[PDB]
Amino acid sequence: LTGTGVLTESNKKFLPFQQFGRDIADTTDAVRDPQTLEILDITPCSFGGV
Amino acid sequence: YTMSLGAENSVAYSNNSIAIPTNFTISVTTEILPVSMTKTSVDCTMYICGDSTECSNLLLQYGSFCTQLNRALTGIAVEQDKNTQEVFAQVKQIYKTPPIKDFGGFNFSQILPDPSKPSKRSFIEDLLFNKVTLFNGLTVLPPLLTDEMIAQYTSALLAGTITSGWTFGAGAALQIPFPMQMAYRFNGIGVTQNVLYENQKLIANQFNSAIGKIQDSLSSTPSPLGKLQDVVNQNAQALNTLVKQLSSNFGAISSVLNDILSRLDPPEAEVQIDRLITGRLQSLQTYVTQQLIRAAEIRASANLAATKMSECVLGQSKRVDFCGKGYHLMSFPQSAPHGVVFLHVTYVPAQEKNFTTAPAICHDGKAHFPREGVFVSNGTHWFVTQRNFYEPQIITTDNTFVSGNCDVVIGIVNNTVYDP
Amino acid sequence: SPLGKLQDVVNQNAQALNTLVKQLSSNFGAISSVLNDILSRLDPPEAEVQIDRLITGRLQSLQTYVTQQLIRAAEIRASANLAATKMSECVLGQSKRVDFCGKGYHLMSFPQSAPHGVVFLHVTYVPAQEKNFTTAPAICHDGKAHFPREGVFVSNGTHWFVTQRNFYEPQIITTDNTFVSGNCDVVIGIVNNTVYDP
Amino acid sequence: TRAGCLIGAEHVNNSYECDIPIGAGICASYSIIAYTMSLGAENSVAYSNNSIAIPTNFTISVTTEILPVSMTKTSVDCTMYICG
Ligand SMILES: *[C@@H]1O[C@H](CO)[C@@H](O)[C@H](O)[C@H]1NC(C)=O
Ligand SMILES: *[C@@H]1O[C@H](CO)[C@@H](O)[C@H](O)[C@H]1NC(C)=O
Ligand SMILES: *[C@@H]1O[C@H](CO)[C@@H](O)[C@H](O)[C@H]1NC(C)=O
Ligand SMILES: *[C@@H]1O[C@H](CO)[C@@H](O)[C@H](O)[C@H]1NC(C)=O
Ligand SMILES: *[C@@H]1O[C@H](CO)[C@@H](O)[C@H](O)[C@H]1NC(C)=O
Ligand SMILES: *[C@@H]1O[C@H](CO)[C@@H](O)[C@H](O)[C@H]1NC(C)=O
Ligand SMILES: *[C@@H]1O[C@H](CO)[C@@H](O)[C@H](O)[C@H]1NC(C)=O
Ligand SMILES: *[C@@H]1O[C@H](CO)[C@@H](O)[C@H](O)[C@H]1NC(C)=O
Ligand SMILES: *[C@@H]1O[C@H](CO)[C@@H](O)[C@H](O)[C@H]1NC(C)=O
Ligand SMILES: *[C@@H]1O[C@H](CO)[C@@H](O)[C@H](O)[C@H]1NC(C)=O
Ligand SMILES: *[C@@H]1O[C@H](CO)[C@@H](O)[C@H](O)[C@H]1NC(C)=O
Ligand SMILES: *[C@@H]1O[C@H](CO)[C@@H](O)[C@H](O)[C@H]1NC(C)=O
Repeated sequence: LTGTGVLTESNKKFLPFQQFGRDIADTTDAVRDPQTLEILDITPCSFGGV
Repeated sequence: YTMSLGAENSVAYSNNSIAIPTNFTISVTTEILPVSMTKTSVDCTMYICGDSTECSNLLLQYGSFCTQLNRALTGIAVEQDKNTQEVFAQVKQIYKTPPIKDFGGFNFSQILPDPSKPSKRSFIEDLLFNKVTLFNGLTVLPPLLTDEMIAQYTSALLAGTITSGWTFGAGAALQIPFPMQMAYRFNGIGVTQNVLYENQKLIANQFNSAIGKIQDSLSSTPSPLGKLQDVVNQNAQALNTLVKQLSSNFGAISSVLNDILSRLDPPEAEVQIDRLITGRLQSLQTYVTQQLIRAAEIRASANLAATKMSECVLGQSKRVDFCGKGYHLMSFPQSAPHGVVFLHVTYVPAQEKNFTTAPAICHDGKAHFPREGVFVSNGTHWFVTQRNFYEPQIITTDNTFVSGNCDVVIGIVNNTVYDP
Repeated sequence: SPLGKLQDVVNQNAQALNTLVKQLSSNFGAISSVLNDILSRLDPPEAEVQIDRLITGRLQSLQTYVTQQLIRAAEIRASANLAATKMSECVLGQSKRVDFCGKGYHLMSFPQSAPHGVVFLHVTYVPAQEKNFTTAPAICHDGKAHFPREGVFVSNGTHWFVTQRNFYEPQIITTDNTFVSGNCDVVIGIVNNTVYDP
Repeated sequence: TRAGCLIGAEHVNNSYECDIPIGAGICASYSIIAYTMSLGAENSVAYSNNSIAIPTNFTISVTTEILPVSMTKTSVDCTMYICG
């Protein structure tokens, strides 16, 4: 699963068999790191208009 | 079943008969009007391509559609700001209610701001705000006017209304006793000031009860803010369908550009990219066009709201049913999350009574007509009263005028005209 | 910057036309943006394919221009309907609608032409030089309450008068400009004063 | 600010009828200063049960209102434009 963004610690709890998560509109929000079986929150880095 | 249009009644029409109300009800009606919608700007390049230089390279050769869509959305957002400013920013001075709230027993503590400081909002504004409940190139621009300033504008308008009447909308605010303001408004709807000055306690009680009923309806009854909810839902649905359309292949092997580039040779891979470009650009244009149409509709609604505020909050309107069912008395504005709420105070006649009527009175061989009123007939005697309230008076030359003899008027009766 | 609306409308129309003309000069992913070069350099099958893609792009751009023109036409029609209503209700008559034809009590209006619009000169009445006074709902004289026919009771500190609401023209209280509506024990705020009988 | 952040403008505590709107109640004017916009003059009317204000003079004001009526009539030959 490829993407770009900033990873951060998440307090949401995933089920054991469950790898990543999607919010409404089917956009990735959190993923479980395979090596450490750890849940990481994903937010796209800051973008906007000038 | 076949729907019933309503109660099926026949008015007791008669050649010599009239019905005049003898009592009244002060009704307060709630009207919800959308004013603005959320300001959304979508980066066309990022949405269509997603930070891929080759996709951008082919997209730029494909036109100037990005500029067109971006300017369209920017115009929509500026128009939303203009709508909000036009509807609310009517006054040039922020008026304040005096600390001593002696309005002749009329109670406004539910619609005035409270010292509790919940964003400087009253119950009705607080009730409405509580009642309404609400990333790949799309962003939402905040409105120029915050909820706090809109509430402050509403408070200024309401304070100017109660403390000055309609003068502050046509010049400088001029203080008036509240009872005098209500009497002037009764005169506007054709009822003499005596009715208010003699039934002031009843009128104040009715007004307070109506405000309480509005508060109860807002607290308990749901689906009262459907228009604002519908507007928000439509905007959310458009955004969601746009985001979902981003996840469609449009007839290519895959919907994601990275996979296509990583598995396919440049010629057909670029062909697939081009078909995705066509599909996504067309979907974006469809979204922009629907947003433009919705913006036009919202602008029409905002113009209507501004007209209502100017003609009913800053003044008294003689237009029928423009600001509530009944003879319009006063109006009060209240803020809403993306709109305005008008509390229309109106006068409704009640407790009618049948009375006989004559076009004129033949006295001394000449015909007498009421100056402004109606020659009702009691069994005992004929009386002259006002059309909208039963206040019988002895027929006199003071309140009647002569227009010749009594051989040309059809339905004239013979009665004495008292001379003082 | 006093005629921004007309200038904005003209600018929007010009911008739409210019962007349409510029869009004509885009290849839309083909070899070239000009048909003559494509025909003169390419075999009929792919040349016609490129022509077809230009057809799709240009036709879609034209439809976008037409749709935006339709929306602008609807907005302009709304503005024109408002202008016609203003002309009928303020030029051909006097309007009691507040703020419909200017800030203040509307008196009369004058129309003027504009390159793609109309200009209304609204003549209005604005009160000024206000003064404070002490008022009363009614006057209790001879045990009966008197109310103004059309006006207000004011006192110049010591002497009560009756004047019109929108201009200070004090007059002696008289039965000519007041009417009686019973006794003076029910009106809240009533005072004692003499009602001159002529 | 709630609309983002400003670089090159310094925030001031005073409030004026602002000129360049930025968003979220913050807007800038002319050095470039950023502040919360002031809604207008802040006054309280002298309300009393027995006090009125009556004008003793008047002003005849003339106001200008601009309204668009029509736009340029443009017709585009679809066939000639698309093909040439
Ligand atoms: C799991 O369910 C319980 C009970 O509803 C809830 O309190 C808890 O927050 C849930 N865990 C997560 C991660 O949502
Ligand atoms: C490898 O994965 C296991 C989970 O089975 C974990 O306990 C261990 O710390 C991981 N080692 C790493 C990340 O070096
Ligand atoms: C008029 O109707 C209201 C309804 O609430 C009532 O309270 C009031 O007493 C009535 N007045 C008369 C004179 O019957
Ligand atoms: C208005 O109603 C509130 C209800 O809590 C009451 O506290 C307040 O005294 C009332 N004001 C008047 C003037 O009746
Ligand atoms: C007038 O009389 C008719 C016939 O009796 C009756 O139906 C109607 O309700 C009466 N109206 C009033 C106001 O009393
Ligand atoms: C009619 O008018 C007289 C005189 O005002 C009054 O005494 C009487 O009660 C009224 N009603 C009837 C039914 O006569
Ligand atoms: C009113 O209408 C009735 C209906 O029959 C008629 O008898 C009567 O003469 C008319 N009265 C007038 C016109 O005064
Ligand atoms: C009114 O009086 C005149 C003159 O006495 C008479 O001719 C006429 O018939 C009378 N009308 C009625 C309705 O009594
Ligand atoms: C008030 O009006 C009376 C006229 O009734 C006048 O004589 C008097 O000078 C005025 N001024 C004062 C201070 O009473
Ligand atoms: C204002 O209140 C006082 C008593 O507090 C009263 O005497 C006076 O008449 C009131 N003003 C009016 C215009 O009623
Ligand atoms: C007006 O004068 C009479 C004189 O008897 C008095 O009884 C009444 O109370 C006076 N009214 C007021 C409002 O002072
Ligand atoms: C009213 O105001 C105008 C302002 O132009 C002035 O010229 C005029 O003299 C004033 N009239 C009075 C009576 O003060």
